Parts: sequence; C-alpha cells; structure tokens
Amino acid sequence: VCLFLNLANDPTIERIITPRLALTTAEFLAYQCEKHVLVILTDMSSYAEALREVSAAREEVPGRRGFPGYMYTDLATIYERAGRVEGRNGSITQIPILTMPNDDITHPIPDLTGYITEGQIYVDRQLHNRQIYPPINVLPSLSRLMKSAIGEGMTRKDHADVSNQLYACYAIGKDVQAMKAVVGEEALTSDDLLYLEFLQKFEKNFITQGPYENRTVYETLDIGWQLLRIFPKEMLKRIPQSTLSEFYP
Amino acid sequence: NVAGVTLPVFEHYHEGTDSYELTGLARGGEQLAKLKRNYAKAVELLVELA
Repeated sequence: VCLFLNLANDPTIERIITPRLALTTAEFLAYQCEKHVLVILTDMSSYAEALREVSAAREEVPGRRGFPGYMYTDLATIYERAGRVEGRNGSITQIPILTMPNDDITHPIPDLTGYITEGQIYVDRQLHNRQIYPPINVLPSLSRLMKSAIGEGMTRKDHADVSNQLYACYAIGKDVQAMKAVVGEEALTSDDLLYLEFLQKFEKNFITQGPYENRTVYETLDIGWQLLRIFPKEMLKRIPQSTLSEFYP
Repeated sequence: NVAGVTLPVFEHYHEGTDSYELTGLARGGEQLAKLKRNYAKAVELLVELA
C-alpha cells in the first residue's frame, strides 16, 4: 500500500496536485516495473471544488452550475490512465468515488463521469436504513465488461449464468413483493412464496458480508447455488441444462 | 373478500324443518320422495348459480 492523505483544511492547490501525483507513482510502479495496481480515489467532487477555486483565481467566466467548461477534459486527463499495454505484463485499474448532490443523476459531475466510465455501482439510502453493512443496490448498477472478465479459464464457467439468473429472479421477487402489497398473502401462489423467501434469504446472506468477512469467489458462487436450489429445477429458465445437471445436484 | 372489495355470496343452509307426509292421493310415497330429492338438488344448484 502507498497512501496519501489531504485533510479538508489543507491548501486547495495540494488537493488538485495530489491525484496526479498518485497516478504518476502508480504508472511508474505498474509499467516501468511489472506490477498490477489498483488505484482508489475518494470524493473527486472536492477535486472539482479545487478546480473551481483555481478557475476563480484566474478570473475565468463560470458556466454550468459554476463549473468551467474544460473540467470535462480535465477529468479526462485524470482518467484514461488504465488498461493493459502491449509489451508489458502489467495493468492499472481506477475505482473512484463520488458524492452525488441531492440524488441528481443529471448533475454535471456524475453525468460526465458516466460519459467517460464503463459502469457504476449504486448505494441506496433505504438499504443503509435496513442495517445492511454493504448498502449496494445492484439493480441500477451495471458493468460493461462482464463477458470477458469471467469464463471457464477464469473463476468458473457457470458464473455468468448464475449471475444473470440471480439478477432476473431478484427483479421478479421485488415485483412479487409489490404484488403482495395489495393482493394479500392468501391470493399468492407457491411460486410467489418461493420468490419472496428467496428474496428474503438473499438480502440476509448474499448481500450482507460483515466488516471483515473476506469471501473467496468460489464461496460466493457456492452461496449463490445454495440460494438457487430453493427454486425447483424447472424455473431456472436462464440456466443451460448441462450446467444444471452438473451443479444443481 | 377475494380482493380489496368484498363480494356477496350465499350458502345452502339446511334449516331442517320436517317435510310433509302426503299420504292421501293414492300414496305414491316413492314418487314424492324422488320428487323431493330431485328438487332439492335443483335448489342447491340454483343457489350456487345465484
């Protein structure tokens, strides 16, 4: 680990300088020396605030929401320092974090970041109020490079099928809870009970981890399979038959 | 109450008053008992449809 700190009361110029310093040391350690590096950035909205500061110092006319127009290209400069390169065995991977002002997706910061990133992970207030330590809401989230990150040579072959099935049945389960909200429990079928029970056990086990439980990928897939086994064999519409024969029993 | 609103339905409640012995008109008791049974089935079916 190579750590950098910059408190709030520090100079703004330190704030704008720091992430580039981090990126350059990452580049040195990853490319000039054969390493795979995971860079983590926290709260780039403050970086944008420092950018506003320096813009105000130079007396350039503000634009949208008091942000200079060229902040897009600036953020692009702070991005696009990732991916693998031929002639080297290393890699770099950026995982920044942002503070959304008042849950507004159309605010310039998150919108532009989405325009120059390949996915996003959401965090929902209701889940935090539900005392689930990881508050991740996996529904609006999406990763654009799933198809290549996993596979048989990778963690396991059944991974993609399991993931898709889990997502779809969770969506159906949320819909079924909405159904129950009016129709009443007595008007439900066995399938609806299966969906509700699966949903409940899913937030109980799959989502909750604990502040220190380091789960291996195989363990996560095993938990997913155990949860899947609740439904009977036929409802696994997203699962190819061969994988079902191999793993379901 | 099958939904948010309540529906009206009925039941064939056999109150159970004794029938009438009609032993005057040549006393075809078999015919009268058969007639009573058939009309009882008719009444039950009609109550269901109602």
